[PDB]
Amino acid sequence: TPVRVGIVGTGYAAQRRAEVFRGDRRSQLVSFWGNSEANTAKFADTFGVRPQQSWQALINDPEIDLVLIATINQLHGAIAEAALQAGKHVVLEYPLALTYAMGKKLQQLAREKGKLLHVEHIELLGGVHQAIRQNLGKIGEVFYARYSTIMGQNPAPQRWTYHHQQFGFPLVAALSRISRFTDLFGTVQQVDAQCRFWDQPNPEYFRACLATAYLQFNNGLKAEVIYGKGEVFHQNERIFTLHGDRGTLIFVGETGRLIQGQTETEITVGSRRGLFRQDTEAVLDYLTTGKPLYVDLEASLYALEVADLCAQACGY
Ligand SMILES: NC(=O)c1ccc[n+]([C@@H]2O[C@H](COP(=O)([O-])OP(=O)(O)OC[C@H]3O[C@@H](n4cnc5c(N)ncnc54)[C@H](OP(=O)(O)O)[C@@H]3O)[C@@H](O)[C@H]2O)c1
Ligand SMILES: C=CC1=C(C)/C(=C/c2[nH]c(/C=C3N=C(/C=C4\NC(=O)C(C)=C4C=C)C(C)=C\3CCC(=O)O)c(CCC(=O)O)c2C)NC1=O
Ligand SMILES: C=CC1=C(C)/C(=C/c2[nH]c(/C=C3N=C(/C=C4\NC(=O)C(C)=C4C=C)C(C)=C\3CCC(=O)O)c(CCC(=O)O)c2C)NC1=O
Repeated sequence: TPVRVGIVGTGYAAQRRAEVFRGDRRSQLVSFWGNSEANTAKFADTFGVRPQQSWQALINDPEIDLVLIATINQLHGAIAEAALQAGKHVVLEYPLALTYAMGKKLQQLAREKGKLLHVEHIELLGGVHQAIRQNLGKIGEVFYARYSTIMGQNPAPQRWTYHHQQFGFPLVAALSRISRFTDLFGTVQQVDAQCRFWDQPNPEYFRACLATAYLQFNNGLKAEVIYGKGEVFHQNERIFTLHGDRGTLIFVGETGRLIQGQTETEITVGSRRGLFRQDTEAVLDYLTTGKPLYVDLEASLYALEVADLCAQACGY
């Protein structure tokens, strides 16, 4: 300490990190690596840091102790691996990797190098998920559950989140959909999935995708995971429904209600706080005082495992 940080990426997540790292006594933002020249210059000017020429040069820099990986999904695996070999602590924005196999390597590698390997999961710090668990008890045995997120976007940009290789399998990239269910109900017994893309004229990109996963949990629960975004969607949704034999929990965006006997009581849901700030501090609290992190790497790797299985169910 101060934990000297190099940041890989200059996007939204990378900026929230820079803000907290800088403003936090225990940490020192040292370097960063980006992509486009404009945003590498914006990031450098905004935060007072100079950019490495390559991410390889960033992770080998002896004057950083921790690599923060907030770049495109496709690069998570190789960069996390190179940084662990180079003896750095590695914090990643999810997904850990684009395949379950690669994530297992990183876990094993980080173990045998004695370095922190943490995957951020801000969906587990949000109002919806905390309210779901504040209230899970009073709806009995959850037998039927669905989480639909539909993000219509017309036109679809030819940015990295619509690129097959850089984004990866959509349910691997949108790991927070499955992660929620595994955090609440544990091991999945059975996996069925379908994915369908609408290509761009340049088919490296897609203008839309619909990914559906049908999960059967060991404890009897049936769960539906619906992820869709792009040009063919005309109605947005962010709906989490949980049917128990004692009641129903429904969360529509950030509003929640408990439903018992065909009647509903409103549920208070927490503010859209700096979830990135919570995570950053959780990392700095763990590295200094040993306070356990709010999510385990094991749980993150398990979410990827279920998601990787969804990618096999789709032939992908
Ligand atoms: N709330 C969140 O945003 C959120 C939450 C959870 C996890 N994550 C994880 O965030 C990582 C960062 O995502 P984001 O949401 O911050 O996206 P973003 O704002 O688009 O930032 C991505 C960074 O992408 C770099 N980049 C883009 N294309 C690249 C390429 N082809 N090769 C190398 N670098 C490239 C961007 O380049 P330019 O300089 O060209 O912009 C910039 O440096 C992903 O794992 C994302 O899923 C994000
Ligand atoms: C408007 C553009 C916008 C972009 C480009 C964006 C990127 C983005 N947001 C994500 C999750 C998330 N993104 C946010 C919040 C934000 N993220 C933001 O970029 C911004 C500006 C906010 C909020 C003002 C949250 C809370 C999650 C967690 C979602 C969850 O709980 O599942 C993810 C991870 C993959 C996924 O779950 O789909 C990405 C790539 N989010 C956006 O809202
Ligand atoms: C042009 C606006 C706008 C867009 C394009 C948008 C889309 C959007 N919201 C996302 C996550 C998210 N973004 C937010 C929240 C916000 N997001 C915000 O832009 C703001 C101000 C909040 C404020 C709370 C949330 C809650 C998610 C949750 C996960 C989801 O809905 O998929 C993602 C995930 C990553 C991806 O696959 O690209 C996208 C595209 N939301 C938008 O509001």
